Amino acid sequence: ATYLIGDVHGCYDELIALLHKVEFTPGKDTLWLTGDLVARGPGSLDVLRYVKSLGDSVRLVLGNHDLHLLAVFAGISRNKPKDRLTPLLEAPDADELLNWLRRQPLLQIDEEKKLVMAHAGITPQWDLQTAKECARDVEAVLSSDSYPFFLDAMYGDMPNNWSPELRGLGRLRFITNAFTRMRFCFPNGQLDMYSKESPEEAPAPLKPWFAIPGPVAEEYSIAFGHWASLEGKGTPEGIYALDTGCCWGGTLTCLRWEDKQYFVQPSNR
Ligand SMILES: [Mn+2]
Ligand SMILES: [Mn+2]
Repeated sequence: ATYLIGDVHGCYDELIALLHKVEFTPGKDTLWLTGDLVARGPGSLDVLRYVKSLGDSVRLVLGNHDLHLLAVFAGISRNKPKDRLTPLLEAPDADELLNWLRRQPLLQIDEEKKLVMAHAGITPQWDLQTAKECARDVEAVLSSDSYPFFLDAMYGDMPNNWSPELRGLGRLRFITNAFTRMRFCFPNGQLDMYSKESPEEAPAPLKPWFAIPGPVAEEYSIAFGHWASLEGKGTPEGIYALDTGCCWGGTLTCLRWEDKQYFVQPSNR
């Protein structure tokens, strides 16, 4: 069976309880994770140890808190007490876990399932070929020896409009924001980097990225996490918002692909 779970955010106990509920069995089953494996919850260290141990039985995409963790590790960004990352950063296997983390994809595609996964979704300004090229470009910088330079360059809210003519720092920053921070779009598909509210509470003319017809979403199902205030609700057919805010006292959600059956684990917070 194929299981898809939203943002774990260090909620190790809930993750294991949910996987036990569905009898997740490596070798028989595959797990997809929407990223943001770490921060806020208490068990980022155990989460990374477990997910890394799953090997080919897990298909992960990186989220914005995963990238921030890598930025802290690399000395680029300051550790925020509320993220609760110190046990992981101080762990003796921190290097092994974080060097594995930075080699993971931004984008997962399964053609037989016609299924796409990224942390925040697929901007309607991208077709599938472009999304693939952009993921490959940022994965290449993240997996390279020079990744701290990229991580430093990633921060920024501009440019917020895609063009194949984008070059250099602006190009990387857009790609990063689109894959890992996107929620709302302007009518022309340009990213808004400020509103984190639910679609009903957002100011006009902002609409959810998935409310704008895009070429990927017209052909593929898209699973994503990230947007907790969406509460997994309000999406079109073929769009699966899996982040139901476990670290926030919400729930951890697991979707079984074959029958589209949902399983839920209540937060322990
Ligand atoms: Mn996120
Ligand atoms: Mn998140």
